[PDB]
Formats: sequence, structure tokens, C-alpha cells
Amino acid sequence: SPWFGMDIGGTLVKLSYFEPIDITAEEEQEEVESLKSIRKYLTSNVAYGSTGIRDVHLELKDLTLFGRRGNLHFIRFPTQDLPTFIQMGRDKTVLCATGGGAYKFEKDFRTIGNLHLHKLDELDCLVKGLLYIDSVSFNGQAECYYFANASEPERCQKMPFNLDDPYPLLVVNIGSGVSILAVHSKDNYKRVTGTSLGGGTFLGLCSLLTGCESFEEALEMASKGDSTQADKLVRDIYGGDYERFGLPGWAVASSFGNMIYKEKRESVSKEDLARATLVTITNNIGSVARMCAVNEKINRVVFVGNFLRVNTLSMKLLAYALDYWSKGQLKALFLEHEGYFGAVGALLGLPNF
Amino acid sequence: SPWFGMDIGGTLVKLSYFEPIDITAEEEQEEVESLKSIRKYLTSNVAYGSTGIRDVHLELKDLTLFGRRGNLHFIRFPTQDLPTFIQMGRDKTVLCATGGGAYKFEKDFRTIGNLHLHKLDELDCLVKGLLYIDSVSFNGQAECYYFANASEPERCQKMPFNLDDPYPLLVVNIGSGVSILAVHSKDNYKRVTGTSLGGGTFLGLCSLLTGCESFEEALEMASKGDSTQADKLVRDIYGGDYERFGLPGWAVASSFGNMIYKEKRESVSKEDLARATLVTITNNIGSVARMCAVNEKINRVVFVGNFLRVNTLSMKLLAYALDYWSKGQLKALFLEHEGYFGAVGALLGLPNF
Ligand SMILES: Nc1ncnc2c1ncn2[C@@H]1O[C@H](COP(=O)(O)OP(=O)(O)NP(=O)(O)O)[C@@H](O)[C@H]1O
Ligand SMILES: Nc1ncnc2c1ncn2[C@@H]1O[C@H](COP(=O)(O)OP(=O)(O)NP(=O)(O)O)[C@@H](O)[C@H]1O
Ligand SMILES: CCS(=O)(=O)Nc1ccc(CC(=O)N2CCN(c3ccc(Cl)nn3)CC2)c(F)c1
Ligand SMILES: CCS(=O)(=O)Nc1ccc(CC(=O)N2CCN(c3ccc(Cl)nn3)CC2)c(F)c1
Ligand SMILES: [Mg+2]
Ligand SMILES: [Mg+2]
Repeated sequence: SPWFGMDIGGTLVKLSYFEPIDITAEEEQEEVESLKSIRKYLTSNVAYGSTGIRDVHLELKDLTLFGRRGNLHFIRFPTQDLPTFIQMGRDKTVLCATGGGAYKFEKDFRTIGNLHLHKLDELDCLVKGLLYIDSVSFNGQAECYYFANASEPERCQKMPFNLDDPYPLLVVNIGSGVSILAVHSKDNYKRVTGTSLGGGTFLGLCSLLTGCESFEEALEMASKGDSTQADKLVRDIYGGDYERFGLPGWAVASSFGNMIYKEKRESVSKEDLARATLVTITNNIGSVARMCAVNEKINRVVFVGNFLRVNTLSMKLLAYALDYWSKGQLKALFLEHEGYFGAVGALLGLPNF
Repeated sequence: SPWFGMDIGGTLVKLSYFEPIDITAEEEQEEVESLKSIRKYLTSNVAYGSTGIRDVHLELKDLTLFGRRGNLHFIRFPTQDLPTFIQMGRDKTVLCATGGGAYKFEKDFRTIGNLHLHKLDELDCLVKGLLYIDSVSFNGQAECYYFANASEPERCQKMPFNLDDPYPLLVVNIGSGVSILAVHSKDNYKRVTGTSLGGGTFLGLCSLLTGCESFEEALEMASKGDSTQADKLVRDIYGGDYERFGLPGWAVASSFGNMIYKEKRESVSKEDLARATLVTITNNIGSVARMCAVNEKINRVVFVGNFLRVNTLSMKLLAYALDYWSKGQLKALFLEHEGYFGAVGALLGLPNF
């Protein structure tokens, strides 16, 4: 069988696929046409159908996995289109799968004759996949990075971060919702808590407020907006800073709080609303992460999920906010393969079956 | 001068007024007409102008304060209408004032000839006012209450709570934004953190999403709605409970997360959106309160502000959520005079001037 790892989330399906590159002459013979058609279809196309995408820049080249050399590919498509994926499977096998959809769609995967579905623990998969990718490196580059001098924009820059001893680690998984994990050892990790104000809140509220019809359009709108047109700031309430409690005048006192005034609702732009939605969600995630880090006594906070893909505004807001409000005690960390760790961890469960 | 305590917030001005009821024959003579007109106007009307309200049910009767017997009155009006309040002052005095508006509008208060403005610490005022009101009781009834058996609706009921030894106490002030205070002693208290997702977020987002034009209309809409039409639940992602992490199927996994689907945005009602906004804001406040309580090692969490006025949906959601997610370790507490403690504490600063 082809070696596949799948994470079926509430919004996106993530697939990791290992393409062997050490196929012998005899191995290529014993290959069946449909397997050849699958490998060729996946490696010769970057878009699949109308909604599938291969993230080619993330590919790990010449990886040694399970005694074989190959390339590791990273592919995503909307969970809404999983019926098409399954129907293509039926028209053409151990599947290690995680995420909520591994349970919800179990019976659907079993409509593919003789398919064995192994549902794997979401937590085990995320941690194992994250530790594995960092261990193998991103084609010799660091998998993990931070934003250096996150407080000063003329200096702020992406820089590599070493995770050779990753413990302890607070993992903030920003998907549809948010899960916060504490990782103390390779064997000792737990889900601390979560928040329902996650990437699905950004996308859902932005769509209601602006009519945007994609994540990417929502980000494009937010990049042009001014969130202070919708938010009420400390200086709007006090006239300036509130130094008694260390609150700068620019801090948001009430998200969307200026929208209680009808004349302000009538003048705000869609772009302003999109940016306020992004700022509201991102700041709340940062604050929840900081509170959990203080309670777990962990100072490294790594953010994963796909809320942060092609989203440098939110990444830089997290980096600045965690450093500023922690007085420099906490560091925001990011990972190049942030959306795919569950899918990789699922793939890594293959030998136990 | 008349004895007044004012808390000028980002949204509402709260005024506490002590009406003496032990006026002697000679004292009534030495009273000037404008003071008589002020007292009569305040005590013979329940609405003031178009936006001022006296909360008559909160009145403390026959209180002894500063060596005099009187009634303590509680009055509120929008900060947007503070110009009218000041203009009525000029057309007719030590003013102890707190809140951000005591700083922002300092010069405006000083347009009233010879008026002395004493800006008082918001934290000192909230704590002193809260401790004072609980100490004097609510006309012999408890000032503080909780919801007994908050998990079972056929049993859940408001019940009194004793605060004779109030320390330690976590105070969650839900105004435009949210401030979280830790009160360890009458002299030892601090602002722990805050969140900008507060009552102004509820009101602002609800107005944008539904067109409601008052707090009360927003609550009326929310009472008729179904938040699960907009929110994505754990059972929507997993097909059921996620017992591995203790998440019931009914828990919200992504607030507004079903609004990423255009057909669902086209079918959701305004009432559904209002309820989802209330649930989103209230749950996030509860979760932040729980995290702070765990970090401060405090198990009594008292909620104040005016986000909870005439808002039993949010109060019962906080009571159920704090008890459920803390496995019964934390108790949600509420106070009858929750919006007015800053104004009372300001009034109590009068002797130091
Ligand atoms: N192409 C996209 N389509 C939709 N959302 C996207 C897309 N790209 C990035 N996102 C963002 O990424 C979030 C989902 O990230 P993801 O990590 O895949 O979560 P999920 O696994 O599908 N949901 P969950 O079950 O809670 O883990 C969305 O809510 C968006 O904010
Ligand atoms: N009549 C009302 N008008 C507006 N908002 C109301 C009203 N009644 C209750 N509220 C709610 O109460 C919240 C404000 O409560 P409040 O405690 O008075 O805060 P504030 O002091 O004005 N703002 P802040 O400066 O952050 O403390 C509003 O955001 C509403 O959600
Ligand atoms: C990974 C499983 S998921 O895929 O279904 N995603 C997912 C993401 C976030 C959540 C939210 C989550 O963790 N809550 C637990 C903590 N809460 C509260 C609420 C009030 C209080 Cl007072 N205290 N605590 C809120 C809910 C969730 F339930 C599922
Ligand atoms: C009482 C003064 S007010 O009247 O102006 N109201 C008021 C209410 C809430 C707030 C918000 C507040 O406290 N923040 C401090 C903590 N934050 C974060 C953000 C990201 C991270 Cl990573 N960590 N922490 C957010 C802001 C405020 F600034 C003022
Ligand atoms: Mg996920
Ligand atoms: Mg206030």
C-alpha cells in the first residue's frame, strides 16, 4: 500500500504522503497500474480537482522512513469535500487517521472495500509528528523559528530556534477552535484547556461582517483595515495611558466596542471589520496562551494549526503580544509545518499495524 | 454640598447619591433653593431626561453614613450624555469621581465654577464600595448570591452567600472590557489581567450582526435564539462526545464556526446570532476567570459590572460553566449592586477632603 497519514479536522483534511524514490527495477514491475496512477497523479499535479492543494514548498526531500528513502509530501483539502475524496477512492490499504473526522467518518472510509481504518489519538499524533519533523529538520534548515526583536518593526525578523531539547513545551493548536497542550516529556503530555474563539471564529465572523468568501480574502481585507475604527482603546476611555495599571493608551479595552454607536457602525469599512476580527481573535489566543504558560510554568509557547498559514499579521501580533505582556518572560515560537503535524504523526503509527 | 459618588465609565456613568432623612427644622431653613430643587428632582422622578434612570429597587434605606441617616440612591445614564449632565450643573461642591472618565473629562467638570474634582483610584473605589455594601447588607438581605445546583435547571435557584470574611476573592468586572482583580486583604489587592472581549463586544457585535439598537433589545433577541445554529460543537467535529479529553458533545468547539458555510449564513436568524454572541462572550469570560482563579489560588469568583444587569442568561451560563469545568472547585458569585461599587467607593472617599 502507499504510505499515507491523514488528519480529518472540522475544516480541513491534511494528508502526508511518502513517495519512495529508491524503487528498484523489480519493485517497479510488481507495482500495479492503479498505484502507479496514484503516485503519478499526486507527484505531477499541484492542484487536485477544484479544492485540493499540494504545499510543494513544505516537501521533505530524501527522507529515510521505515527503512526506505523517499520524499514526504503535504496535501490539504476541505473536509466538506471528503465525499469526493472517498468516491475517488472507491473508483480506483491501511489508513492511519486522526482528528475528529477519523471518528465521524469512520463508516464512510469503510465503504472502500477491505480498507482497514486505524483511528489514532489526536494528542499522540500531534506531539509525535511535531517532534519527528523537528528532529529530521526542514531539508537542513530549522523547523522552528521566532520573530527577533518583535517589539520594533524596523528590526523585527524571522530567526531560527533550536528545539533539540524541547521539554517542556506549551503547544497552542489554532484550528477551528483552540487546544492548549502541555508537553513535559515524550511520554508525558496533556490537553490543558482550550478556547472556542479560534480560526473558525475569525473566518465565520469575518464572513458575516464583510461577505468575504475565503480565508485568503479575509486576510487581504484585514491587511488594508484599521481595527481602531471598530475597537475602543484605553485612550478612548481614559484620554491617554492608564499607567497605574500598566496599560498603554493603544491597548484594546473593548473589542468592537466603538460599534455600540450607530454613526460609527455606519462609517466603518469592511476592511476595518476584518482587521478588528483578526486582532480580537489573535489577542485573545495570545492571552489564553500566556495564562496557561504561567499556570504550567512553561516559558516556550509554540503555535500550530492552519489559522496562521499565509498569516504573518497574526504571527507578528502573537510574537509582539506574548513578549510585551509577559515582560519578556515568554517567547512565541512558530513551525514551518504547523498545519500538518497530526497527519505526520498518524503516518508514523503505520508500523504498529 | 450634596453627597455624590460618580464612576464615569467607557459606556455608562454611575452615580450614588446620599439623601439625608434626618434634616432638622433649622437645617431645612439653611438649605438653599437649588439644593432643595436638586433633592426634590432626584427623589420625585425615576427617569431623568431621556436617558437617566434611578434604580429604585437598589435603594438602601435608613443607612447611617458620615454621622447622618439617609437613603442611598443608585442612578445611571450613558457617558455619551455627560455633556447634558454637565450643562445642567452649569445652569443651576466636591465631586469624588472614578473611572476612566474622571481623567478624560476632568477639564469639563472644572467648567462648573469652583467645583473641586478629586479623581480616585478605580481599584480602591471598587473594592471599598463592594466591601462596604456587603457589610451594611441590602436592607437586611444578603448582598451576595449564587445559583444553587447550577447544573440542573429544574432545581437551579438564586440563594444567598455569606461574605463576612471575603478574603481572598477574585473579582471579575465586566464593563466595556473585562478586568480581573485579586483581593487578598482590605489593603492587598491588584489587577491580575483583563480581556477586551467584554460587554462592549457583546453590544457592538450584536448591533452589527442584528441591527439591535439597545442592550435590552440584544438580550431579548438572544433569549429567542439558538446559538448552535451559528456555533460548531464538539459533536459536529467528532460525531459525539470526545471522552478522551473530557469534552461533551455539546461543548462549543468553534464559536460562529458554522458561519464559514454560505448556506448556513443564509439561514441563520438574527436571534440565533444574538444568542451566539452572548454565549461566546460569556463563556470566554468564564474561562479567563477560571484560569486566573487557578493561578491566584482563589476559589470564590465574584462577577460585577453592568454586562450582567437584567441578564440572567449570562449569569446562569457563568454559574453552570464555572462549576462544570472546575469540577466543582470554583463557585460563581453575584452581587445585587454589581454596577455601582465604584460610585459607592468614590462617595466613601469624601471625608479625606
Ligand atoms: N484554505 C483554507 N480554508 C479554510 N480555512 C483556512 C484555510 N487556510 C487556512 N485556514 C485557517 O485555518 C483554520 C483551520 O485550521 P486547521 O488546523 O486545519 O483546523 P481543523 O483541524 O480543520 N479544525 P479542528 O477540528 O478544530 O482541529 C481555519 O479556521 C482558517 O482560519
Ligand atoms: N442601558 C445600557 N446601555 C448600554 N449598555 C448596557 C446597559 N445596561 C447594561 N449594559 C451592559 O453593561 C456594559 C457596560 O457596563 P459598565 O460596568 O457600566 O461598564 P463601563 O464602566 O461603562 N465601561 P468600562 O470603562 O470598561 O468600565 C455594556 O457594555 C453593556 O453590555
Ligand atoms: C480538540 C477537540 S475539538 O477538535 O473538538 N476542538 C475544540 C477546541 C476548543 C474547545 C473548547 C474547550 O476546550 N473548552 C473547554 C474549556 N471551556 C470553558 C468554558 C467556560 C469555563 Cl468557566 N471554563 N472553561 C470552553 C470549552 C473544544 F471543546 C473543542
Ligand atoms: C480597567 C482599565 S479600562 O477601563 O481601560 N478597561 C480595560 C479592560 C480590558 C483591557 C484589556 C487588558 O487588560 N489587557 C491586558 C492583557 N492583554 C493581553 C493581550 C495579549 C497577551 Cl499575549 N497577553 N495579554 C490584552 C489587554 C484593558 F486594556 C482595559
Ligand atoms: Mg485540527
Ligand atoms: Mg466601569
